[PDB]
Amino acid sequence: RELCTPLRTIMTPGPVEVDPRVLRVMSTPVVGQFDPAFTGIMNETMEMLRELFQTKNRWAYPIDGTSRAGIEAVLASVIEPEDDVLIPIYGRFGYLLTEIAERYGANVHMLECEWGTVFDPEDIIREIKKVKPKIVAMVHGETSTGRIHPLKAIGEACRTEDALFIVDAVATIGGCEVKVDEWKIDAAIGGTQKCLSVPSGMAPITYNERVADVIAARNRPITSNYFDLSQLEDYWSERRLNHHTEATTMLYALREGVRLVLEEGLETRFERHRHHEAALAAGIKAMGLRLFGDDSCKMPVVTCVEIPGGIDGESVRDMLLAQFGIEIASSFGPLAGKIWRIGTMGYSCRKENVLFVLAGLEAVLLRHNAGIEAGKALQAALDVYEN
Amino acid sequence: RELCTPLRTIMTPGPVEVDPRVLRVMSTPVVGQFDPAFTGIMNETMEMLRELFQTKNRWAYPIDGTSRAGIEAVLASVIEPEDDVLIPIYGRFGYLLTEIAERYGANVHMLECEWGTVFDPEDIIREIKKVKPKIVAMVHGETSTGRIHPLKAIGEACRTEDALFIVDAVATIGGCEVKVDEWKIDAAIGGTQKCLSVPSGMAPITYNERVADVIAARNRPITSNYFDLSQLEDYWSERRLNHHTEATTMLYALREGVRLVLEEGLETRFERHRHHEAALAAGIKAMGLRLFGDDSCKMPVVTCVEIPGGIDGESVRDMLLAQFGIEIASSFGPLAGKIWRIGTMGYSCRKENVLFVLAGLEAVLLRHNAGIEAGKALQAALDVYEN
Ligand SMILES: *Cc1c(COP(=O)(O)O)cnc(C)c1O
Ligand SMILES: *Cc1c(COP(=O)(O)O)cnc(C)c1O
Repeated sequence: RELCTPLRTIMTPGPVEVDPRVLRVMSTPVVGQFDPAFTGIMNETMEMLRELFQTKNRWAYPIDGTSRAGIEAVLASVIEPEDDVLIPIYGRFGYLLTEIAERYGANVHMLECEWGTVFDPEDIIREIKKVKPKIVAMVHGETSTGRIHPLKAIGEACRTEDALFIVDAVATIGGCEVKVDEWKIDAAIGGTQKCLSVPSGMAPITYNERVADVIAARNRPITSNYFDLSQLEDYWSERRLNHHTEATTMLYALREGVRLVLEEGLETRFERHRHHEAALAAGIKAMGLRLFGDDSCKMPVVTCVEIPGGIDGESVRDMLLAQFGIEIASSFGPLAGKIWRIGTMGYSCRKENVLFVLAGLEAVLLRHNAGIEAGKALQAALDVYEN
Repeated sequence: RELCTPLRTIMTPGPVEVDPRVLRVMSTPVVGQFDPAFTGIMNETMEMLRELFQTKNRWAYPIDGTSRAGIEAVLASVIEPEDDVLIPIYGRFGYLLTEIAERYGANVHMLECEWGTVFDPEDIIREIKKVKPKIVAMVHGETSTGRIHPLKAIGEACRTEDALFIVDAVATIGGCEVKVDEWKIDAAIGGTQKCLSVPSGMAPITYNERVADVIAARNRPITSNYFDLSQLEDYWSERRLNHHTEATTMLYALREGVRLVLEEGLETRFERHRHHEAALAAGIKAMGLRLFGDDSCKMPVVTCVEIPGGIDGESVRDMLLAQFGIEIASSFGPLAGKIWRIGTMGYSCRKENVLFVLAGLEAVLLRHNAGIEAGKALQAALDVYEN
């Protein structure tokens, strides 16, 4: 009755596999929040998060919940009843931002486009100019539709218009370029279990003086005590204000998981994600499958494969897991039954996984009488791995 | 540049040392939230939490957050602006409950007594009858003061007056008796890094149909999306609502930590916490030191030792740490400089740690001069272990 779990090959958009070097560190005996060993770990983790987010911000630190708690914590700390919040939505995660904003009493201005595509930044900028929102909140990369949004012009427009540009980089941080200072992002929130390959359940964040200034003004309480950044900043600085018992093991794992990213090198790691995305694409293509969505804003780290006429996609996903231990994602909501989503993130983004997922998917589709030519998919991925 | 950390002897009231069986399991490769392997771990964890809390409640499951995010999610889900909430406060964590409740728009009625004592339940029950609150929120064991509060008479009055009795059992669960059905507790929240000896960063909760019907009536939604128990209940049952990525590794750890408590036996485990408490106590006494606080309501898992006049309590704590790797807690706020708090919780509650903490504290107190005698401390703890 000790735990017994299968070894999966995980090719969803998250949570993804964790590097063995992060796994092994989690068996390390704990130290307390106020132990000098712990404060040294905290401090180094903040420095690594500044390089990771490509920022000089004084404020780069983790919060103890999932990705969404991190997003909630930022938005809660900068929204007051009736502030205008502009939110451009092109996928499922844009609606989470609106749910959060509205819950904290914001007047929410939304824009929407066709799932599968992205906005012209110009349409967002014009709306910024028109409404003069306090906050523009946006998803960098929507795993629901597989698109990644250009953010630089939008950031520069928030800064000229004196808006705070708040970004959910949960699915992109550690996998796709995210440049907080260059794109004039005012606060960014990441997550651990996607491209960083750290166990789910912590949310690294960063924000600049413009965001901190607004937080310091809070005059009326931030509604969530646990998500109060004015007390979280006292935690993550010399005061060591006893706000909550930071998560010991999870901090050890984040520390290691970010060290590994920086060892790889950011640009090298980005280019490495694109390389495996290319091998996957060529296999899927040779297999006779089509990709969903606008190919010019394709998120590098998620691939959206169209489910063919007359095949049950749930049945394919379930056989893949039950027979091969291979996990990919369906869609629930507007794209339900239209696509599978194959993630290539973090430790899961490697040659052995890309090859196993194509072999797996080919075998399961031939079993469901998909019209494929057997053997083409793997040859096309191996061609990219050799070349 | 890999993590390197000292091995501490942790004798604070949290976070404490983790059983090695829980540690080794955190190196297991992750599976996803929607993988049957993970739903199987979910379901067994919920059964075990029913036993841990001594309840039949359908609702017993962790939320991803420190203990006080657990507390916040329960209070958020049950409080609408202007609800009356009675909070009897006898230590520091009583004020966190009032903070959270006020922030959610409650009209808070507080009672406050002297730190180091508890209420006569008849005074509380009289305020219940008078205020007729929707909710009574209370701490079971205040580690800040070392007092544990009787709960049964209070829960019985809450049930007859049709108030919800919501209990912070964070410091007591798995260490001291908690009987949620018997004491007519409507909602209880635990934490992991205390008597459970699970890495901090999750909060096991339980609640009954009285609590669940108020959550279902939510008309005005709960302000926190992440702490929305109404969505968290669809997460932790048949429909598998995608509310958040459960924290994979922290769930492994909770599962194993609760399994170990249940293998020990709740009553055996509570008696084992008493045994070590008694040995620590005879050691502290024979050392010529005094305990703070009302002996009739002493929390079994914390022991508050009076700092003798002319001894810098911080200097003593720092030296124990720096030389012996032994960690004890100071107090901040009203008890600052009056007491050290020595925790005997979970895996830290063991004869080796009890012996080492007395040996270390004896040598340090002698170094600070130190009107104590000898090997009296150890012989007296050894006498109790021998009997
Ligand atoms: C220590 C403690 C807490 C703290 O919980 P965190 O995991 O630090 O959020 C809350 N309530 C009580 C009684 C405590 O002793
Ligand atoms: C997965 C995801 C989130 C939130 O993730 P959780 O860790 O499950 O709370 C937010 N934004 C994007 C784009 C995501 O993919």
